[PDB]
Amino acid sequence: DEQMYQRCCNLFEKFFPSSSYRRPVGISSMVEAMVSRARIDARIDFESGRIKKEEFTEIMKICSTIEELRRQK
Amino acid sequence: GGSMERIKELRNLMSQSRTREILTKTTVDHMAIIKKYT
Repeated sequence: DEQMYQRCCNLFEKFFPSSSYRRPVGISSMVEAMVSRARIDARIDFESGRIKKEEFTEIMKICSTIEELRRQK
Repeated sequence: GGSMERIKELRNLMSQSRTREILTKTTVDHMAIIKKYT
Protein backbone atom coordinates (compact mmCIF):
# COMPACT_ATOMS: atom_id res chain seq x y z
CA ASP A 1 0.00 0.00 0.00
CA GLU A 2 2.22 2.83 1.26
CA GLN A 3 5.16 2.61 3.54
CA MET A 4 5.35 6.45 3.47
CA TYR A 5 1.92 6.68 5.14
CA GLN A 6 3.16 3.89 7.48
CA ARG A 7 6.29 5.91 8.28
CA CYS A 8 4.15 8.92 9.19
CA CYS A 9 1.75 6.77 11.22
CA ASN A 10 4.55 5.06 13.02
CA LEU A 11 6.07 8.41 13.99
CA PHE A 12 2.74 9.70 15.22
CA GLU A 13 2.58 6.81 17.70
CA LYS A 14 5.86 8.08 19.25
CA PHE A 15 3.98 11.27 20.24
CA PHE A 16 0.64 9.64 21.01
CA PRO A 17 1.41 6.06 22.29
CA SER A 18 -0.76 2.96 22.33
CA SER A 19 -0.77 3.62 26.07
CA SER A 20 -3.58 5.10 24.07
CA TYR A 21 -5.77 7.59 25.95
CA ARG A 22 -4.00 10.94 26.25
CA ARG A 23 -5.55 11.56 22.83
CA PRO A 24 -4.69 14.16 20.15
CA VAL A 25 -7.34 16.49 18.71
CA GLY A 26 -9.06 14.71 15.80
CA ILE A 27 -9.40 17.81 13.67
CA SER A 28 -5.71 18.84 13.92
CA SER A 29 -3.25 17.98 11.17
CA MET A 30 -0.79 15.23 12.17
CA VAL A 31 2.16 17.66 12.31
CA GLU A 32 0.22 20.20 14.37
CA ALA A 33 -0.68 17.53 16.97
CA MET A 34 2.84 16.24 17.13
CA VAL A 35 4.44 19.63 17.51
CA SER A 36 1.95 20.63 20.23
CA ARG A 37 2.65 17.40 22.12
CA ALA A 38 6.46 17.76 21.66
CA ARG A 39 6.36 21.21 23.27
CA ILE A 40 4.20 20.19 26.26
CA ASP A 41 6.40 17.11 26.89
CA ALA A 42 9.67 19.00 26.53
CA ARG A 43 8.70 21.59 29.18
CA ILE A 44 7.49 18.91 31.67
CA ASP A 45 10.49 16.70 30.94
CA PHE A 46 12.98 19.55 31.32
CA GLU A 47 11.26 20.56 34.59
CA SER A 48 11.49 16.91 35.80
CA GLY A 49 15.17 16.43 34.89
CA ARG A 50 14.54 13.75 32.20
CA ILE A 51 16.11 16.01 29.55
CA LYS A 52 18.88 18.53 29.89
CA LYS A 53 18.81 22.24 28.91
CA GLU A 54 20.67 21.52 25.64
CA GLU A 55 18.10 18.89 24.66
CA PHE A 56 15.17 21.15 25.66
CA THR A 57 16.50 24.11 23.62
CA GLU A 58 17.16 21.94 20.54
CA ILE A 59 13.69 20.37 20.73
CA MET A 60 11.95 23.79 20.99
CA LYS A 61 14.05 25.18 18.09
CA ILE A 62 13.25 22.10 15.91
CA CYS A 63 9.53 22.57 16.71
CA SER A 64 9.63 26.18 15.68
CA THR A 65 11.41 25.10 12.44
CA ILE A 66 8.78 22.46 11.78
CA GLU A 67 6.06 25.08 12.43
CA GLU A 68 7.73 27.31 9.84
CA LEU A 69 7.66 24.39 7.32
CA ARG A 70 3.90 23.80 8.03
CA ARG A 71 2.75 27.34 7.33
CA GLN A 72 4.26 27.08 3.83
CA LYS A 73 2.81 23.61 3.01
CA GLY B 1 16.92 9.91 23.82
CA GLY B 2 13.36 9.39 22.62
CA SER B 3 12.34 13.07 22.71
CA MET B 4 15.28 13.87 20.44
CA GLU B 5 14.79 10.84 18.15
CA ARG B 6 11.17 11.59 17.51
CA ILE B 7 11.57 15.35 16.85
CA LYS B 8 14.53 14.73 14.51
CA GLU B 9 12.46 12.12 12.61
CA LEU B 10 9.53 14.61 12.28
CA ARG B 11 11.98 17.26 11.07
CA ASN B 12 13.35 14.77 8.55
CA LEU B 13 9.87 13.86 7.28
CA MET B 14 9.01 17.54 6.85
CA SER B 15 12.15 17.93 4.68
CA GLN B 16 10.77 15.84 1.79
CA SER B 17 7.72 16.99 -0.16
CA ARG B 18 5.58 13.74 -0.13
CA THR B 19 5.84 13.18 3.63
CA ARG B 20 5.50 16.92 4.37
CA GLU B 21 2.23 16.86 2.38
CA ILE B 22 0.89 13.81 4.22
CA LEU B 23 1.71 15.33 7.61
CA THR B 24 0.40 18.86 6.97
CA LYS B 25 -2.79 17.91 5.12
CA THR B 26 -4.00 14.79 6.89
CA THR B 27 -6.11 15.25 10.00
CA VAL B 28 -5.71 13.04 13.04
CA ASP B 29 -9.30 11.84 12.62
CA HIS B 30 -8.70 10.60 9.14
CA MET B 31 -5.79 8.37 10.42
CA ALA B 32 -7.65 5.32 11.50
CA ILE B 33 -9.55 5.79 8.21
CA ILE B 34 -6.47 5.73 5.94
CA LYS B 35 -4.76 3.17 8.22
CA LYS B 36 -7.73 0.77 7.93
CA TYR B 37 -7.13 0.52 4.18
CA THR B 38 -3.39 0.35 4.46
